[PDB]
Amino acid sequence: RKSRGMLGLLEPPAKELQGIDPDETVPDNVKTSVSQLYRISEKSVRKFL
Amino acid sequence: PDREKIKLLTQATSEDGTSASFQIVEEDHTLGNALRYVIMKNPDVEFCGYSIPHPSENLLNIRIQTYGETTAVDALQKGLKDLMDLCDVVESKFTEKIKSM
Amino acid sequence: MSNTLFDDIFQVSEVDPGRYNKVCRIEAASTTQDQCKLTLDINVELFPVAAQDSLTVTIASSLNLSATRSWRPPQAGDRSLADDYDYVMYGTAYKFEEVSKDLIAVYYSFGGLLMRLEGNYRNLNNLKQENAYLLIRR
Amino acid sequence: VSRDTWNTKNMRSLEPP
Repeated sequence: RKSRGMLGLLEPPAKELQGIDPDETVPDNVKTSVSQLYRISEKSVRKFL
Repeated sequence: PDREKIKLLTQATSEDGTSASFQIVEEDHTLGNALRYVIMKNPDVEFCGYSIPHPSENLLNIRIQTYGETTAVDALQKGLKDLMDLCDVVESKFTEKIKSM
Repeated sequence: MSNTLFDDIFQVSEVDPGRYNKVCRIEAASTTQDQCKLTLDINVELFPVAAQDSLTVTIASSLNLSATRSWRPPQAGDRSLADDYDYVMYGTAYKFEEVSKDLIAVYYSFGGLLMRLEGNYRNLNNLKQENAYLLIRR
Repeated sequence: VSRDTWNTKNMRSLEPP
């Protein structure tokens, strides 16, 4: 995510605008590229655990 | 009326036909392969294949899966009739050639 | 029209059969896309490929643009794609990997015939779904 | 040779025992 310039949210965020999604400024291109490369769903993590 | 020769295998049969296994006793690769070829020449049939489950048993399970056009039983009947017609063609050609020589 | 996910013309560099008699692993580089490379396993008794020949390679979903669950061929007189292509395979994209910044590789298995496609900007076209036809014409 | 025997001879042995 950070190699694509956008934020790599490894740590949880803590600010006033922490509610808003940090992928809004990304222009729909590197979002779908990142989802193409790694797409880890919550269902997948829960199934693995 | 031979009620033991050919048997529909109900466990290996789909709802509303189109897929069935038939158990045929006292038959082997001879009929199995020719019948399978003829049935496979049916455009509605999508799966034909036989197996002799064990050599110690004079038995043959032939599997037919079709599309929705016809049933597996109808495919088997058409295949048997087409096998007969093929055998008639071969017999007629062989007889005329033997007579001519 | 809207069912093609990728389309490019490739110049074949290498065709090596490695201990095979009907499958070759061709290497082809794109034309006007200097970053796009292609490695593809091809049945060469159905589609023979020679070194340095032009291949128009297309990746598409929905080639034809019951609950029988068994694949049925389309009707003989069906106005579908692959009428203008000499060689068509059906496979699945099972891996997307990054080879560098702004450069990814996509891996397809066509029943074991592997294709590795490399490029940069395809993120809204190539996905990890079963629906993937490979269409090659000389 | 070249003469049919199947036509003139009824095949009894081909019946299922």
